[PDB]
Amino acid sequence: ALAKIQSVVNANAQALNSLLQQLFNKFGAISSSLQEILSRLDNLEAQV
Amino acid sequence: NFTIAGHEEFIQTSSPKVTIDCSAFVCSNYAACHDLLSE
Repeated sequence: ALAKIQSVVNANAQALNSLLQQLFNKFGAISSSLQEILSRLDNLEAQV
Repeated sequence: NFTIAGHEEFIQTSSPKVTIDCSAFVCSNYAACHDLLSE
């Protein structure tokens, strides 16, 4: 049962961790996040 | 009467187990097709 408790805590933390790491997937175009794209373009193309 | 008769129930306790080879499902191995998936 202690292991079961831990598995609950761990699975929940893990779900959140995997969610957190989706931020760094490119899902497409280069530089998966934030200002890196903006720094190169900052224009309508970047908006796409 | 004191009659006796049968009854029955299906229940459905379980179902088939399925797995999917993600990325193979998405693409047959076409090389760079899989590379786009890693991208």
